[PDB]
Amino acid sequence: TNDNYIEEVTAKVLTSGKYSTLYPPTVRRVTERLFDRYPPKQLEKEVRKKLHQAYGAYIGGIDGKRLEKKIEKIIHEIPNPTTDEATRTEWEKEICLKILNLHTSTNERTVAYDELYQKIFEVTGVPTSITDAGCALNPFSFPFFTEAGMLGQYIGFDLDKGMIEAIEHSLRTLNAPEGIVVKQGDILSDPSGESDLLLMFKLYTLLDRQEEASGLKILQEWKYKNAVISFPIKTNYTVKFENDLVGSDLRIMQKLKLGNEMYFIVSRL
Repeated sequence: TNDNYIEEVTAKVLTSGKYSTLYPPTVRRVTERLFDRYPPKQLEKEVRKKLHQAYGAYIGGIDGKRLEKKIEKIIHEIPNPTTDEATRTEWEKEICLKILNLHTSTNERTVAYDELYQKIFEVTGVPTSITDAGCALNPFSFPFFTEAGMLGQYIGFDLDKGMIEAIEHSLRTLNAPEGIVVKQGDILSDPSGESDLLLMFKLYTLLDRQEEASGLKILQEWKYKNAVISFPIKTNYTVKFENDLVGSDLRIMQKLKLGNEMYFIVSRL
């Protein structure tokens, strides 16, 4: 009956309409972390308390059907008549660039996609695959990392299943390559996995906010040839990260500044 409270509390948080479409393992993790330091009773109050704070941010505002409506309108407005490879490739970028302009996460990076992956791959080399943690609308970035040379598999994941379903239905409308895969996941709660190139765009601070010292732990647990970690330029939090690396056994291979974001390319060698 020790692990029951954890499962009962999490099931009660999930069955309710508020924190419904939220990756269940994420709910279990918070619940399992708070159970070690707060009384079994009234845990449901404090788990919800931390969901309103750290997890309420990307869950609030994102409406699954609403997102798909805006994306599906953008695709039908601009027509897709027969043309040349080069021109259709520029059309594919035009639409994907508008889709990226929808949510805040990828709005500011649209100026950089034109050459973001080209610049990242100069350092890391062309990866055989990309894992994109907390992907948001970044899967619609395939036109750019594809011309940059990455024709392998892309596995993007985020917390909201409503968003991810909208992305999957949208990607099929664009006749996207079968290698552009989206699923739901949480790099914080899911088991540590392997990758070639791991992308953590605007996630390190959010991760430390959701759970202390988690971001650095994840970078040491996950196996990857290289990993890209993005931070905004609100002028603070970026210095805290490069300070965290001093103690770890990780290495900064390159530090790139594109648009209004600083990208750190980290490696185990």
